Amino acid sequence: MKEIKGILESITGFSIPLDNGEYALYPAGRHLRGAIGYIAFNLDLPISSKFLDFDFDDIIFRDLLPISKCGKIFYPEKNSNSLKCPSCNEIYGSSVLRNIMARGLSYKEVIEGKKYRLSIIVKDEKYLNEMEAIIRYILSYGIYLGNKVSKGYGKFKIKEYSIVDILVLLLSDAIEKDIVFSKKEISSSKFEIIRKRGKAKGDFGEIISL
RNA sequence: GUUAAAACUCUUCUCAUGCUGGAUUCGAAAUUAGGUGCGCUUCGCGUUUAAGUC
Repeated sequence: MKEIKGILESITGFSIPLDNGEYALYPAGRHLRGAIGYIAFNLDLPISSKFLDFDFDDIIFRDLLPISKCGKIFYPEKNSNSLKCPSCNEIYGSSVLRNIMARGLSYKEVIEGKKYRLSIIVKDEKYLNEMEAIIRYILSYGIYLGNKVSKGYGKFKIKEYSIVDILVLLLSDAIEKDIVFSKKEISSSKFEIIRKRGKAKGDFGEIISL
């Protein structure tokens, strides 16, 4: 199940609403899966159909946790959204969230130029082959995660990526917190905000050991 | 195949008001309207009257 680990760089700042006034310091892998499925359907590819069901564990999309300055990745706090990396502290917190208003449009947004980790593990090898093609599309062109994406909010650019085979605390929340998503298909324009109750972090279902 | 898309941080408002390139310094220092040229040329103070007289 060789994987691909890369460094996402925010050329433009992002914003992602977690509802009830909540916002995220880092983008979730659900957005990476959504954008990758959109450009796979733009490529008119087989992987698009694999993405089209919104239920395909063939490739596991991990969350785009921020790569720390000296630490590897910021680890979640118990019963909190604060992110702390092991090497030093670098508490991402709510500092990157800044309130903004746009001709009456009030909302919040994240500082660009902070690094983000990426890891997509493709079990099937043919899935890996289409993964390296759509990952070359992520490498040369850009990846877009968040809301007001078409305005440009959420531009992401790969710097350092290696296709490395991948060899407990839940790094990402696993389906009680409500990680809400939607399958907004191009043909099936039905928008389904599914509020999956699940265990939060600090304790794309994935876990990270010590 | 992102709680997504769907929304231009937009409209109004002149770097403007005061302050003179002004002050000081003479176009004068040197040079003679000088050099050449005869107021010359033509025209006789002539004409008239006895030193008479007793």
